[PDB]
Amino acid sequence: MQIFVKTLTGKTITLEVEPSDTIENVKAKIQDKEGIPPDQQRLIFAGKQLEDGRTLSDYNIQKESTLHLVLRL
Amino acid sequence: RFVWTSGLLEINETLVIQQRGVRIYDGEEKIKFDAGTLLLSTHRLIWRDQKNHECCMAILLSQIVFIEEQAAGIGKSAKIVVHLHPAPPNKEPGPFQSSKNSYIKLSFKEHGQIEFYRRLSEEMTQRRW
Repeated sequence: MQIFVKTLTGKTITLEVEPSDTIENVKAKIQDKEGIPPDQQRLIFAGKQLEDGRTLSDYNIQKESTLHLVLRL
Repeated sequence: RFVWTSGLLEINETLVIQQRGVRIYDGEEKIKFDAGTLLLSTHRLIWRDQKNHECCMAILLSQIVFIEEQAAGIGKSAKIVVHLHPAPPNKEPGPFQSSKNSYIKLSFKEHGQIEFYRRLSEEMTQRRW
């Protein structure tokens, strides 16, 4: 399953995930593909920040959905 | 990121909250700049300078990615930090957008930040536009 992450450079990142993947684990994949350390990442879907412990299904994030990365200040 | 506006509200646009005494900083600045009345409507955040001139300036709420509060230390009241979706383009310049930073900061010099932060949150959640 492919999901997208838009960052504020305008770049779209494509990730390979399954609905059972925790947000922690998604953040790890971003560090793999982009170099950004998990601890500076924040992930937004709908308009609300996503919790580390929980899953993509828990938030109902399906095939082709878009999260938004926003770094910590 | 801000565009000119007359200040009037469009047909199905309602005023939610307004506040005097708000300054808008750019990214990590700490003296630019502006000082004035902030309006939140159902569709837009509108700024309007103290004694006019000019202004008004507004951004669409759909342009807001995320918001958060940031402490002033042992002061009185937090800054609201607003993260904006980027523009584009349009081919040629460019240069690199990574060395530019992409949020604005609202400071509330005459208070009312908590109330504003709450209203902004609810407008972000409800997306009434």
